[PDB]
Amino acid sequence: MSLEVFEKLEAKVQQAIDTITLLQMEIEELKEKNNSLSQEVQNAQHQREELERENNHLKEQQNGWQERLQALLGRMEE
Amino acid sequence: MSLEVFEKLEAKVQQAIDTITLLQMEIEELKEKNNSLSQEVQNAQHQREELERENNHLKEQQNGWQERLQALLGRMEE
Repeated sequence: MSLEVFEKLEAKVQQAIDTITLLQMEIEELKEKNNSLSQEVQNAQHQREELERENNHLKEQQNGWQERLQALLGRMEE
Repeated sequence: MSLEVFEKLEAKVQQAIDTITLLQMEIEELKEKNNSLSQEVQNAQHQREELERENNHLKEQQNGWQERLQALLGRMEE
């Protein structure tokens, strides 16, 4: 093996290795960009499930007044 | 019923109504603020499920090179 065959090889080994790297970086970034979105889908869910609750508190309170308004009108019509 | 009993009533009716209102508004805003968050939890999911796919494309392609490197080294050691 001439210093010529050899060096054309040592340089391909590099590049194969550079890329196993780089690619492992790109993997690491998605593993993380996805963990960030997981976290987001969690605060969106913990927030949505907490609207449905305030919503029900109000609808109930408004059906409260919706009668206090109907009481009030009956008292006025007599 | 004096113009006095009457007007103290007509004014409470108002306020019962004003609030059936206002509250119906607050309902409408949550019905919507929640629909906005539903839409977000959908693009987060359609995006996360699309990372898991690019991720697997790379890990595969990196296991590609991970041998192209090992092929390359065997050729250099003979």
